[PDB]
Amino acid sequence: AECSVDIQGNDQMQFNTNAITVDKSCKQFTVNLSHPGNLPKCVMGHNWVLSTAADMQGVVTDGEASGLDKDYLKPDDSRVIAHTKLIGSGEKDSVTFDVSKLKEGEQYMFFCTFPGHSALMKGTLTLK
Amino acid sequence: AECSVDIQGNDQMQFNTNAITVDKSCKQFTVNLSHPGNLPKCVMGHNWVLSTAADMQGVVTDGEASGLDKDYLKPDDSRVIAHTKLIGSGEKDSVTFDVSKLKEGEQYMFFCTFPGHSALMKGTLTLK
Ligand SMILES: *C1=CC(=O)N(COCN2C(=O)C=C(*)C2=O)C1=O
Ligand SMILES: [Cu+2]
Ligand SMILES: [Cu+2]
Ligand code: NI
Ligand code: NI
Repeated sequence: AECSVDIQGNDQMQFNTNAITVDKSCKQFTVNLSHPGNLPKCVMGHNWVLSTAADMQGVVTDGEASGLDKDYLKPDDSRVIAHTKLIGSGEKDSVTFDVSKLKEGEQYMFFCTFPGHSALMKGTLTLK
Repeated sequence: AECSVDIQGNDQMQFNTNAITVDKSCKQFTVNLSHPGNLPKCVMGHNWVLSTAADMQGVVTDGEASGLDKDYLKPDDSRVIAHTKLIGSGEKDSVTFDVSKLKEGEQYMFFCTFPGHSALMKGTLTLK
């Protein structure tokens, strides 16, 4: 099975996917984020952050309050299982993490922590 | 009948209303916009813009492309029936327009033209 996925965040504030499935046979999983828009990071910056469904709100609130210089993520936030950098137009970034950090039966959410974006930019991630 | 309405745009990128009814007995209509959030205009700026449902997309595209210095509205856009200024946290602005600019049967939309916000920040306005 494949253990990577390519995701896009555009100017309309949206991911080209709302659900991800991580095959249990994967040892590591990679996410390739790319920004096909024309707006700069400071106004339409997108990052891909993964946490349990329960931790999402907390991560989003503290992240938005941390500012652009911190890529909108409270430093040393242990709730973030994995995440890419905040990218602007024409930029791209990848993250690879150990699938052992995921458990079956648990509910995970991926989302962008740029002020207000998680309202639309979010989706589910499951270990099947 | 009342001829004004108070609207709020917060940090969660949302209006506290999605439908406005302008009573035909009104000669003028006023909209009081206020920003109860803490985020600045440059990151979570909100404006209240009115156009026909059909002109909305056009207005939004040309507006987002106009930048913060223009309050995200293409200069001299004749599609904009009325609008307030773009406001940041703790700011407010009112707009009053002639109800004679509205006709019955026509579908109107109000929305924010800050990059990507119209996806969630929009609503209907009707002359009944
Ligand atoms: C992209 C990065 C950046 O700093 N910037 C300018 O932002 C200016 N302002 C402003 O006027 C109020 C808050 C703020 O960041 C970009 O366009
Ligand atoms: Cu985003
Ligand atoms: Cu807005
Ligand atoms: Ni495989
Ligand atoms: Ni009246």
